[PDB]
Amino acid sequence: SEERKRIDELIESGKEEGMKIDLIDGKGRGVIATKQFSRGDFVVEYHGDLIEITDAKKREALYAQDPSTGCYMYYFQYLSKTYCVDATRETNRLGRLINHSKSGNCQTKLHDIDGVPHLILIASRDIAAGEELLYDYGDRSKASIEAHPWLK
Amino acid sequence: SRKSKAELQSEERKRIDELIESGKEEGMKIDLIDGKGRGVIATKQFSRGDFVVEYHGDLIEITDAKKREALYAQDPSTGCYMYYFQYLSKTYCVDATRETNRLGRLINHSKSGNCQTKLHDIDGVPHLILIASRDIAAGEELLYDYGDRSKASIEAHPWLKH
Ligand SMILES: *C1=C(N2CCN(C)CC2)C(=O)c2ccccc2C1=O
Ligand SMILES: *C1=C(N2CCN(C)CC2)C(=O)c2ccccc2C1=O
Repeated sequence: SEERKRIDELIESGKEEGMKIDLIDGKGRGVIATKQFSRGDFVVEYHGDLIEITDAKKREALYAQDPSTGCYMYYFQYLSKTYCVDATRETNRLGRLINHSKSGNCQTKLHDIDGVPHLILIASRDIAAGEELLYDYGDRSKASIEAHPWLK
Repeated sequence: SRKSKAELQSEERKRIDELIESGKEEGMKIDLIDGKGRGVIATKQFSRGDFVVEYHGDLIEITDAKKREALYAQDPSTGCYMYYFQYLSKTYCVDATRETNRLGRLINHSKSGNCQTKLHDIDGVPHLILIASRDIAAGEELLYDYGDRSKASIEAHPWLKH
């Protein structure tokens, strides 16, 4: 990833330069690059509510009663404990809308600031403008399964 | 009308049987919709009570459905297309997670929609169908209330009750 100071400043400001929401055949919503990114560049935060697993379960019980909701819980482990970034609410933050690929052009990185973990996407290779932004949801999937033993 | 309630039902049942057998889904298209992604749009008129489309997929029982959910959770490209429902003494599920062509799975939720789910029996096999709850004009998004579907999923998933 690029310089830590710069990443911290982007995370704090929430500036989401260089991408747009689009509608994509066979998928629905996705995110399209509107600028070039170099390998290692910060692309965007997977931004939502950072919560612990107890609160995530309760939230999943609410979301299950609300048919408009999509699946936006991103589970992960930080310093032994399980956390979740809950991006279920419709906002203007774009990371939550980035779709899955095994050969995507972004990768998840856990980037902590003063003891608070953030899930961010970094460019895994150079990205041309016009490409759909995509990352491997494998780790996300695994963590979901780990957090719901009834699935497993 | 000279047609009794029972005559209407028999007539409508024949119409629906033939559309299930054929699988024809005329009068609609897959679309991309701002703020939603995929959905289905009416491209002809439908009158209140008309068959619109089947919610087509693999009919399975609850134990099987929960086994499939564990597999779908491993493949991140899967959407949420399990439709649970009660039929007589049992819960079933129409699994449309691996349907391609058949559009019923793609119809979106609303509380103010223009379709209604009905259970249609063909020789003891339950089929989930969508019928028009009012007249629908070409250009309109097809929409039904997922309430019953949502309540049945919760009943099948005790983990999601709390
Ligand atoms: C996606 C889910 N959702 C949220 C609720 N809405 C109605 C459908 C989409 C889940 O409910 C859920 C629960 C447990 C594990 C995984 C998921 C999803 O992937
Ligand atoms: C939607 C789900 N899916 C299938 C798996 N993919 C990866 C995400 C979307 C669920 O997994 C699920 C499980 C239990 C209850 C409800 C749901 C969904 O709504």
